[PDB]
Amino acid sequence: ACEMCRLGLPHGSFFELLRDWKKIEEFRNK
Amino acid sequence: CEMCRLGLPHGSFFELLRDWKKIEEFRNK
Amino acid sequence: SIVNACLRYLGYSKSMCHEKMPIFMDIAFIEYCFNLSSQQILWEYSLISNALERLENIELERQNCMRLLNKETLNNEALKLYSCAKAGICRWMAFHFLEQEPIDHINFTKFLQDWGSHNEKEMEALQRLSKHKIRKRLIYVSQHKKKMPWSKFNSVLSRYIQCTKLQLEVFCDYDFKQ
Amino acid sequence: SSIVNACLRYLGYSKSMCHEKMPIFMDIAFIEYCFNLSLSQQILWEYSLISNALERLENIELERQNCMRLLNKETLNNEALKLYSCAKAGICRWMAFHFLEQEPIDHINFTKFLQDWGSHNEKEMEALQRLSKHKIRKRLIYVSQHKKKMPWSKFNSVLSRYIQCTKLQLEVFCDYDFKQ
Ligand SMILES: [Zn+2]
Ligand SMILES: [Zn+2]
Repeated sequence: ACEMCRLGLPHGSFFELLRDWKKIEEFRNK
Repeated sequence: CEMCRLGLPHGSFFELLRDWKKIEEFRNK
Repeated sequence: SIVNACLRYLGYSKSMCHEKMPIFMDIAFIEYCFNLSSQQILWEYSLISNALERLENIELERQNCMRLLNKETLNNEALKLYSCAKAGICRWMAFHFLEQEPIDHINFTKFLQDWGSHNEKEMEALQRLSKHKIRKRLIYVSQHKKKMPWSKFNSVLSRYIQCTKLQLEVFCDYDFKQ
Repeated sequence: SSIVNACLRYLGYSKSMCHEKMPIFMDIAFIEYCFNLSLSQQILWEYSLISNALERLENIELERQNCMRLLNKETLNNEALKLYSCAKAGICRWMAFHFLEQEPIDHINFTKFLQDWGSHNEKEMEALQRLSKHKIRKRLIYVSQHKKKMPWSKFNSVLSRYIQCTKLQLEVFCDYDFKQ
């Protein structure tokens, strides 16, 4: 009964973590 | 499951990953 | 990388022990195990039985999800490929069993537990031959491993996968690309 | 390694793990990674990112707090308190610095960030009011003499010791382990 599960969208503490993680990592890369 | 009680690794994921590292370290040597 | 923390979750956490395991994991496992990209495959009955169980899991998931357009073709193609690939894998694993001396023969005979499909000539031929003495199986296999070299089963498996993730990508809600 | 891309694909993108608890070691590792904890600033200062990081830091603080229920790791407890408060205050300080350096100043996000993370502190932040809006040139070196006042090295230290202290207390008292 979440509307992002409804919408087939990525909405997780894991998701927020990983995404933040790779914003940092592509800050690293260039 | 009686393995959660015992703090033991018992998952389809666990079997998968372990099989993964048996294959990969079979490769390495 | 620190990605292992994530791995530390999957392999080692209470909440992920008793949890559904998706099909793309079994896909990636098959592709990886058989190096789908010439035998760096690890033949040990635990490993092969597990792998065959994931293969079976993929076949069932594909089957059930498959419940103008004729994917009759994709379906029966996938059927041929699955049965011939699995029969091949069980064959080669039986071969690796035979090559070893002495033979762990009770794991052998029962190896065809789910894997030894009930077409009984493949196997009764396979096992009458259980205990003549070793050269016979070593050059029976080395007669047969230039019959149908592994390359061909690599091909069969690879198209079973490619077919499967095609059908799943199209009809059902699937994606396999990052 | 498609066999790892599969795992990340699960975590970031799967139904069963969207609405699922995130354990503390993931947030630990996230802090270690984010602030490059090791024996010097490739930290990415963005209010989304930094607020997220402070949220996981706070999450660690809470789990550490609650889980702490001959040895006297009271000492470890109060130590961890000192370290946490000084670390968080530091992170918010440097993030405020990074907000200030930019011209024009996005000050509604600035104030907001100081109303979510600057209340464990005192009211010298009203000072920030008046330096919120004097002009950039006097200010950037009104700000930049402070990293030989409070160089990042020391807050790197404080954070690293907060973490190692924390997972010490957790490893000893509670049933935690961290090595593969
Ligand atoms: Zn949802
Ligand atoms: Zn269990």
